Amino acid sequence: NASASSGSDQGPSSRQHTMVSFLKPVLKQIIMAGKS
Amino acid sequence: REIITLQLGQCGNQIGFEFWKQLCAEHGISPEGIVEEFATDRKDVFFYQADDEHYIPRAVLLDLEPRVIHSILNSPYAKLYNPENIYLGNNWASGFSQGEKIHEDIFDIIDREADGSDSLEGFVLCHSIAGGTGSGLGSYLLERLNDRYPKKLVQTYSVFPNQDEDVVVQPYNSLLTLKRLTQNADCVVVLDNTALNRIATDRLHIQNPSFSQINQLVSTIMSASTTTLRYPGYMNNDLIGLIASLIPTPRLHFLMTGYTPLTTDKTTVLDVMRRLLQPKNVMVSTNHCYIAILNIIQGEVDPTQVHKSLQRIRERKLANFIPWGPASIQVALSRKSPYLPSAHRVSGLMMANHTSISSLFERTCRQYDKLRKREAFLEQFRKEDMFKDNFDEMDTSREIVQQLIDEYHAATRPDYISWG
Amino acid sequence: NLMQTLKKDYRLVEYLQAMRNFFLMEGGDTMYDFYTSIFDKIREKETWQNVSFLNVQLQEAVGQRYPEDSSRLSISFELPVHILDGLTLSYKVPWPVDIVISLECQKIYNQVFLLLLQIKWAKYSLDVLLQIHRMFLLRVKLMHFVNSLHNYIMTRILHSTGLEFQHQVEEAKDLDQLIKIHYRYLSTIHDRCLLREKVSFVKEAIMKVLNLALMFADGWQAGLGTWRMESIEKMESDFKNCHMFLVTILNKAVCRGSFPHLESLALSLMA
Amino acid sequence: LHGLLLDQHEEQFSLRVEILPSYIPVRVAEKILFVGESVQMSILKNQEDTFAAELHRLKQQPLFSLVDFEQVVDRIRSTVAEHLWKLMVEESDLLGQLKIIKDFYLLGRGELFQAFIDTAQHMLKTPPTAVTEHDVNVAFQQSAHKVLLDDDNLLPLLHLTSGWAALGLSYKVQWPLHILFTPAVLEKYNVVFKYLLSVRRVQAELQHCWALQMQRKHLKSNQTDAIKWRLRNHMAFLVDNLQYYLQVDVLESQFSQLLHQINSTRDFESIRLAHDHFLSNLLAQSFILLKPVFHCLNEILDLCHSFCSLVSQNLGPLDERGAAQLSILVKGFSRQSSLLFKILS
Repeated sequence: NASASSGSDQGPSSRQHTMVSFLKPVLKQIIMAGKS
Repeated sequence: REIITLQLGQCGNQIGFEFWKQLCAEHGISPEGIVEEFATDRKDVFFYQADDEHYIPRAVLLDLEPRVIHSILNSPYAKLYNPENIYLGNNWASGFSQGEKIHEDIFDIIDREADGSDSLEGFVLCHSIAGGTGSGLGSYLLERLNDRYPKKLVQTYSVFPNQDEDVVVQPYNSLLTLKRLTQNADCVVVLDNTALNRIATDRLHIQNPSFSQINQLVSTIMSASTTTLRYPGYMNNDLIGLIASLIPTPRLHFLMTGYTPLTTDKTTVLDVMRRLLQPKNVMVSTNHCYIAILNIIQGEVDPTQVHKSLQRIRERKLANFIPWGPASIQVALSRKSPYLPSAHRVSGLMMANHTSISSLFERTCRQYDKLRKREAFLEQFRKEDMFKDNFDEMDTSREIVQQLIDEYHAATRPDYISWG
Repeated sequence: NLMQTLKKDYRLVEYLQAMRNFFLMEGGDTMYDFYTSIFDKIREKETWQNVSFLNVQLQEAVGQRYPEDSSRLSISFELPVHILDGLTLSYKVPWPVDIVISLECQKIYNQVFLLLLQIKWAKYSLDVLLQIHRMFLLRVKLMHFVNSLHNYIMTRILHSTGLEFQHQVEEAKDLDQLIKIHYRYLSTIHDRCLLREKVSFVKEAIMKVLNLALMFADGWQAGLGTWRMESIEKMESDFKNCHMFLVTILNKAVCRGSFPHLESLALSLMA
Repeated sequence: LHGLLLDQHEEQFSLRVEILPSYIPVRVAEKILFVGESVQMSILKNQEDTFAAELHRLKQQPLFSLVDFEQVVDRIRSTVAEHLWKLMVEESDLLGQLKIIKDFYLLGRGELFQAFIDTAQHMLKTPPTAVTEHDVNVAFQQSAHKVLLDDDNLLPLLHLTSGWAALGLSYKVQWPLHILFTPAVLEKYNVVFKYLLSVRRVQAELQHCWALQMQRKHLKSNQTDAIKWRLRNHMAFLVDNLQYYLQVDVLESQFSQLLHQINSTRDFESIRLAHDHFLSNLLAQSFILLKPVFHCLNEILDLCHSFCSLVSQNLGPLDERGAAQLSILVKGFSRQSSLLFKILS
């Protein structure tokens, strides 16, 4: 969170923001490779 | 909770030695206590667990004037039994007096094993009645453990000596031991030297080396009497739960023995249980009646036939009993072990409460009464006399054991709801 | 890549085991050498907050190969007893390991560090300590209680918990779960030590009976007879009744609260 | 083949008979469903594209023949119908897990459910689940730790809804792992466990109440027939003891036939019949199926418990007006043992 290489707090959201369907299961994996 | 065996006296140590060896072979244990490579059992209760799989039994071996305990030491299994708990006359008084001086250290030995154990249920004594050194000391120790452990229980695998009647003071010694046992021992499983010797003549031609061979018979009985505890089951997963059925009144706590294949070296359950009731398979030498009967069977037992077998036994009525107690005979089942021979694939045992053993008690009281009128063997050794000038606990024992005899016969009577 | 990088290059297991041993969690002998000097009353300023002196003592007591990134320089905060809070110790962690050692959690570590040095201070003060014989008795009626509290906090809670944390972070395989487990481990030490939830109900009792020890050793010095202390009965009654309050407070936990953590120490042997 | 739920939108889940085409028979449709259910829970993946290949040919031919469709469905059945049983018996250790059930659920272990009661007797008071609830599971795992028996064992959890009245156990067997064990089935299982714990607890009480041999008559004559409880303890012991023998024969026989049927047959649907007949016989034969016999027996148990309560408090042999309580108990026990002749009828 403090290490917000991915500001997912301001990225995906149910209403304010949006998330593509096909990629839903793999979110945190993408972020983890990202935080590196 | 774990059981500790207080084997004492030369004879008691011989039978405890053989019993622990038999459970070494039966369980996955080598003569060094190591877990056997070739090896499902509850080894908690009888065998303490070392870190490197030394299954050392909770044996407390007591020696007095040691001769055969040196032979016990120079054995392959000395490493098996190493709690390091050995601490150094033919008269009951002499044994009692010798026990009194060392009572604290042997009791600290008791304490330590209790302490190593997670928890403690029972003290199982390989006691010898009129065993010279064994008797007197066993009676004193029996008097001590119960005060120190009021909640805890004492069982006694008493090898009652009948040898067709050498020690001249046997009735006196046995009388005093029976007073202490009748009042201070919780359970007693009675065995008879003549009964086992007669069986020895029957099954084999052995007559002269009776003691050495009869050890095996005693060991088989002692092991099979515990097999239901040593191996898991649905019922009788504790000694105390088993004992409750066998002893219906506190005074009458002496238990008769039996085994279907005395020649254990397929047979249906209907066959095996009845052989126990046969006088031949029984191992003990006015109407008379059982108070309660129990049978444990180990082998390839079909399950649906066991209840039908109980019904069939009810039809044959081979066992006659009309006691005050309502306890009916019951078919219980245990696990025969692997790695040992399966000869006589099905094999069973009986523990029963029977009024006949009052006869065997009365025989030694008869010998004692005759000897008492004669005063032929008062011993009168200074040990005997200064220990016992009044000579009156023998009378106290006589009245207590006479109460026991009368109580047995009152149990035979229809009205044991009233006085025993 | 994360876990290996943070263990072979910017060593995380070592940075954390440092954060435990010879640092805030576990004193060892280094922190004994550090603490005795600051306790010493000779040439001691009123609050002894000289940062150069404090830092010099820490570098004398580094006692390891990596004698770096430890200051003890944070400005002490400006008290029924002396009860000097402050002394804050902040450890500098680089970026590749910072993600799991947050500047936020540093406060929690500091909070428990302060309690550890108060309890060492109390036991050490009554150690530095030693009608005229009755004082010797009251010393004993006090040392048992403080030492038992010290026994519980120092070993039962922090050591035992730190052992499964050390073991379980080996199994853990995620950058986020490694944060979550670490936060659980801090939230459980900080709770099992009586430092959250009810404070007036529990904590102030131990604080005030610690304060009585602190006065008892502050009003005494070694080697004379004429203390002229007539308050010994007042302090006897005070310690007695505050102890009654403490044990009853702990016994109230039976109805509600953290029974595993409290009923272990509520068996303080009373008298 | 792949197991996808809701391959399409509408028009676990089960047959939709109204929309089935007439020419496809209901029986082959039932054959389809079990195949579908299997994949969710294999060598189907190994020979996956092969079975997709024959299905693709059935796509290719112009006109539809039920005779050929059956052959493909049956080929997938011989590799799913019995291949779910393949994954249950060998890969999911069905036989092994049934052992764990009886051992830790139906009191099939002596150690874990005897030392547990010995070291958890204190939870006899009515609990609000505040403290005792945690303490009982703590006691369970501590009990297990006495002699080995320390491998997995994470899953078993005791729960409190009269300290010993409610001790309901819950085992975490997942639906993707085992469809055989269901909520109602584990519930029916739970009713059985509570019942059998009742008999075990009372008979533990009676063996402990056999304390006259232990201490009162032990070195002390005291008074016999002036101060005795009539030794009714042992007739009372017989009633509960023989009920336990009743449980032993029922359980051991049913479990033997269940695991020999399982070894013999090869279709999971039949295995399910075998097991639902196992539990169904266990209920009625043990009498837990609600009955007047059970109500009378529970009254015996409560009268059995009160007698233990009387003998507990007395300590030294004395009649602190104990005769009144004993009179009520002896009379009631005789009365209800007479009701136990309804079984003889």
